[PDB]
Amino acid sequence: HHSSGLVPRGSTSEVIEDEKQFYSKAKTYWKQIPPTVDGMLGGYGHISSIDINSSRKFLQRFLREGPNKTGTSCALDCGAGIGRITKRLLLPLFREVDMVDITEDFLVQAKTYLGEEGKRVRNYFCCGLQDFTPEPDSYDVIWIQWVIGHLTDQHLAEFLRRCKGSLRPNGIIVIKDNMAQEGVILDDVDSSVCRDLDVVRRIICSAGLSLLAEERQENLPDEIYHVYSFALR
Amino acid sequence: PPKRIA
Repeated sequence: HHSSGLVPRGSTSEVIEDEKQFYSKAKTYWKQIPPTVDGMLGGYGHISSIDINSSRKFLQRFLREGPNKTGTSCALDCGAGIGRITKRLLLPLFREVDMVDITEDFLVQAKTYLGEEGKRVRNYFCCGLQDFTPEPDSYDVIWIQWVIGHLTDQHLAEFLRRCKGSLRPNGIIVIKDNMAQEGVILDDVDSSVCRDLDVVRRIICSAGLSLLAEERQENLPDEIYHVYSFALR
Repeated sequence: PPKRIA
């Protein structure tokens, strides 16, 4: 397996006019956001617990049931920010956690935010996912939440292929993100895209990942995009 | 983040 995740090019978010600017505008945006839960959730800090509760139920099925249970030794939090998910979802379930995020200021704050259980965070990687290669055979769970909209379609596919090579036996990748009502929608404030369900499933499956589970998040505020979770390997 | 339907 090519360790770079290379695949042939398929479809494109033609809503992304200039790829270099799509990435540089997002990096600039996050560099000035406050390193707080409110900053991570764009004013939706009030749904953080609801989000984490659903994620926990979703993941526990893979850790607790079946003949080929997913292990609990190590997880990778992709686009981790200050560690909201690492603190409340991953550290309680996995012995060690690695974090990767493009924003230096958030990795620095994460040391404070995570408190004492943060001593179980092994590595704080500062990298864009489009440039990041997780170590082979290292993670039981790779968690990718509210960040796939920051990658081009091609870089998303290649990143997931690199992730596949990083999973331990029985490991899974989880994507949890906003889904557009139709097509692909660019947010020019934070420089990210929202894609519809069919588009996302096609990116995953056409990248050669196997979709294991798919679940819509319930009980969210009426006014926001639907949020879905996918398990893949 | 989660966000408002534009």
